[PDB]
Amino acid sequence: SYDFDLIIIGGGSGGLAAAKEAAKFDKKVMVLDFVTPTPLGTRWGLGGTCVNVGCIPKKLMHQAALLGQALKDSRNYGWKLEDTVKHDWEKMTESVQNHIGSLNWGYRVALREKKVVYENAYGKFIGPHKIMATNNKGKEKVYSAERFLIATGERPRYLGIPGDKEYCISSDDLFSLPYCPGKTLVVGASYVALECAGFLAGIGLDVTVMVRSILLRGFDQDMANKIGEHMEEHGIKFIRQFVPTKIEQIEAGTPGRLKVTAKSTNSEETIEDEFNTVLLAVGRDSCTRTIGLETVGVKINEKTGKIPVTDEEQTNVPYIYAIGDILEGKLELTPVAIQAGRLLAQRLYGGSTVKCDYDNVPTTVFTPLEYGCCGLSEEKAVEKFGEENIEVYHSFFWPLEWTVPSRDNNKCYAKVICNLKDNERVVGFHVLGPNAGEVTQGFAAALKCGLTKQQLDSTIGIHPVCAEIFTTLSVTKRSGGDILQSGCXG
Amino acid sequence: YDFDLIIIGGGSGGLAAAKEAAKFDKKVMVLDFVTPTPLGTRWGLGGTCVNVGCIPKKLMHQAALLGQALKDSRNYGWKLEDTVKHDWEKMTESVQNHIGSLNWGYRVALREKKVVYENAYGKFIGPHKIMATNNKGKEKVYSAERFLIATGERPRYLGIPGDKEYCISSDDLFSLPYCPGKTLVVGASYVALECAGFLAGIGLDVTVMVRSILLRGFDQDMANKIGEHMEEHGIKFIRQFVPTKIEQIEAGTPGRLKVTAKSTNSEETIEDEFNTVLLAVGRDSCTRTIGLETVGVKINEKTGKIPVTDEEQTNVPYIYAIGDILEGKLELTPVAIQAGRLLAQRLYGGSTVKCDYDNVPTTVFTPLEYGCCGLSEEKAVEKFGEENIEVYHSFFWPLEWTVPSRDNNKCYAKVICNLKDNERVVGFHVLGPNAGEVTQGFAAALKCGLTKQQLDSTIGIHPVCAEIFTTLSVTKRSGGDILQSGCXG
Ligand SMILES: Cc1cc2nc3c(=O)[nH]c(=O)nc-3n(C[C@H](O)[C@H](O)[C@H](O)COP(=O)(O)OP(=O)(O)OC[C@H]3O[C@@H](n4cnc5c(N)ncnc54)[C@H](O)[C@@H]3O)c2cc1C
Ligand SMILES: Cc1cc2nc3c(=O)[nH]c(=O)nc-3n(C[C@H](O)[C@H](O)[C@H](O)COP(=O)(O)OP(=O)(O)OC[C@H]3O[C@@H](n4cnc5c(N)ncnc54)[C@H](O)[C@@H]3O)c2cc1C
Repeated sequence: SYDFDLIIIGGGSGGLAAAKEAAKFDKKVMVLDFVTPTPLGTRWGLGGTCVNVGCIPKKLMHQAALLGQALKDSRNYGWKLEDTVKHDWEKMTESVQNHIGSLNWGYRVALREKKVVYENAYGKFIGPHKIMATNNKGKEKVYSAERFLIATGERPRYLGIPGDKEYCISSDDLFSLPYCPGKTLVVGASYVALECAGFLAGIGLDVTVMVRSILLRGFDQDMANKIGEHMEEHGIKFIRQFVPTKIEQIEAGTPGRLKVTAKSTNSEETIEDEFNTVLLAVGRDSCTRTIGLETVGVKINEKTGKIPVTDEEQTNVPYIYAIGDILEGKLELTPVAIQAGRLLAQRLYGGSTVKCDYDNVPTTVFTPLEYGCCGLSEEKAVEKFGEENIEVYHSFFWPLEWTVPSRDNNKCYAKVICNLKDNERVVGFHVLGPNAGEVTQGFAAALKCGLTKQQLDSTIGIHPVCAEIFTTLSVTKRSGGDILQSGCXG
Repeated sequence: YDFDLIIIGGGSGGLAAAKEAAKFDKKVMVLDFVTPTPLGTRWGLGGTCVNVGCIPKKLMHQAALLGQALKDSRNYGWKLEDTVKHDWEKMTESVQNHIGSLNWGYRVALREKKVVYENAYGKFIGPHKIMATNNKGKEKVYSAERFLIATGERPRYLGIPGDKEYCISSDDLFSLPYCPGKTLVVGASYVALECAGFLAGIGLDVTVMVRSILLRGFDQDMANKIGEHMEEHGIKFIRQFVPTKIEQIEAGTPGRLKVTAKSTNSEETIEDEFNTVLLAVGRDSCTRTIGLETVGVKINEKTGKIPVTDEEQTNVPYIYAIGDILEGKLELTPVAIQAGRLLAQRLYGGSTVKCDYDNVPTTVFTPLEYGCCGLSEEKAVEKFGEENIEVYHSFFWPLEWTVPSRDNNKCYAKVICNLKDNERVVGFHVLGPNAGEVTQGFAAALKCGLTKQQLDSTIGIHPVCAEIFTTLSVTKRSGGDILQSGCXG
């Protein structure tokens, strides 16, 4: 029998995690990674989406925006800054790439050290236990394995409209853009769309977001709106209820000049403006189509493209497994994939019975004002637990760090969502403020311990720190009490 | 009487209890008075945290950080010129401007909630009777059914000469009318290192004189790492020395002073000269001269603390004590607020809810910040028995530093687990940026008796410093390498 115990299709966050984990148990392991180029032909190394065109470059470019904010603040803390400092897109994306690059090389090294076989090729199933590896130039080799991990993730979706593929960029492209994007239209309004609009605007560019329906579908809608309001108040332009119909090159250039024409969601009306870059951040389809799943009979959701999967990450075909984003009804987040992948390797070759817990996974939208949250949204706790069974403690706050710069009072906002039928279990947690990620993490662990509101209250705050607001959340939404206004002192 | 309740001290605990008691419609009075420092410094309503503690300390910390932030911004593409300079006066001006609005916020808040504010020193004269010596000297005599002693502490000096007339405390630093210049900081707990940290961080020549160990009371390994970090980023350390005398070599703003220090064990002597000497060497409670004899409140004579029931009651049943002046408690603001707020609940609202002093999270705001909650490594060994303790720990590198390309493998996290208890995380520690924000949540997680296997089942947030705690697999006992790093493996 076979060439490897395990072949992982995809060298992503989930891929490399399972890969690197399976190696502790001394087994023949192979990773296939291959970066199918974007429309305008962009490439990148081992590491997957987070490393190359996701969290890593996105956070870094976020930080670049924050740091501009930081420079503005420094005046009032006594730093003799000259009047305005300017931003250099090239210098920035260069450092980002320099870090991405070392991550790429880090993983290629890490695989070698753990003795995993790396093959930079496209994996396509050809028959039971048999995969074809089409390498970069065209040559194919055929490999076999006892088990398989499908960990191929997704890629940005385009609109069904013309001009979009040849003239627009996706998340995949922005992060290595060889020129300042200039005036930008970002189309779509979930984490990627707003995050990107947020940092582009933050480094000084003229940015507009074109919203089809609601902001951040799926996330607590009140929080979403506050994020939107914040973004608008800090110089991001919003075009509400419009979809683009065509993108046409009015010039070539780096950046070019493009013309976007958009129809209304309900009226008949038409708008035209012209931008330097159009960012299409409008969802992502799974790479499950062209991996030759037919030839081994893995069932996939035909409509969505996701792979349904047992609570053990097993596909309908018993030797084949799926990990990460391509899974159905899961969270498409990196730490999830890593965990899932790492724990799957435990089960297979280490005899752990520990499953992957997909419940109450914390997330953070890295909008200019960051939004971190964990558990259920207000509407969903109402839906799940019955309206007047839900109690919501909430409040605004002002990071001490902003007082001296004297800006943005009463913009930061925290709330816990509590289940009255359950000892006020904090079944929902939300915070809109700086370092939202850091704040949330702890409480997510606290949620895994089934935290109750009265336990939260018995926990003493840390002062002066943003997260302490959660220790003293006394005003309920139901109670109607004023939460503004403020004061500071009372 | 005249009042249901008189709160002696308008501090964190004071104003908290005061503002809380007001909901229950009672005649309340706050006496606050700021007894001036040796060199005669004053401030408004709000207490230590507001005027000469957390508020101005964090702000000045932030100023330091922002300098770091400017340095970093170059590699993120900001066309900074080569070096930006700092202006002490412009800084301490903004800080005061904020402190000022806080003063004039609490004064309003008391008025709105209808509490009576009297800016006067409170001294007990007999049962249910207090004397209020106002600022100019006139006294009035008030009465109340109950009393809250909420007087907090003040910086202690060394028993040596020159120190009162030539040195500054925490109390003075935060309104210093001139750039402190080259500084010696004496002492090595939160105040000493925090201050040394931000002073150096805004560009000054800073030396810390350590008597024994760093941060006595806090996990000593973390303390040392804090020390190492501070030294690696340009803070000078004089280990095992106490100053014997401080003598003015000049008057000036800043002056020029000569510090002479003896060794902890050897006979040796050192001399240097600094512009400012910051004495951060403990604080004594203001329990002495509040006329406690005249109402017979027992105080620990040795320490000055007020022993108190699990309900913040002193031995005298109508008299209560809140916050820092309490014996065997934490001297932290949120604690005093909570204690005070909850005491007012019991008295006038019939809540039976006590104040939980267990596993109060704290944060040392040293340049590399240190947050922690629960037991230290030595104390969990001591309390729970050496080989019953398992420690999962690891270094990390905030993504934010990779581009500026600095300070890999400096940030460090550990949980302390009790093997006799399902690996209860009875100890939590993190050295890294935004430590405060990181810790808070986990403190709540500890109050829920978090176990290591629950921590593990919790998914991380990426890329975020705090996620390190979700994946702490290497044990200290196991001996595994935690350096080195990589990033990718
Ligand atoms: C702009 C952006 C920002 C994001 N921000 C965050 C964030 O802040 N925090 C967070 O937790 N998550 C974030 N995410 C989501 C995150 O990228 C994913 O959750 C994560 O990368 C998924 O890992 P994976 O292994 O499932 O898929 P991927 O990481 O995408 O791994 C799949 C890899 O395999 C390759 N491949 C595909 N088909 C084949 C094949 N047939 N043969 C060989 N190789 C193949 C792919 O090209 C890719 O390299 C972000 C995503 C984007 C796009
Ligand atoms: C430099 C420094 C940094 C600190 N940083 C932090 C931090 O980051 N986080 C944190 O949680 N804690 C911090 N603290 C500790 C914090 O200051 C205390 O925990 C908190 O202020 C105590 O509140 P309190 O009401 O107990 O005392 P205080 O706030 O001191 O209140 C006492 C008030 O009453 C006045 N008074 C005294 N005697 C009388 C009298 N007889 N009559 C009338 N008035 C009187 C005092 O002058 C003072 O105004 C810091 C302290 C210092 C010095």
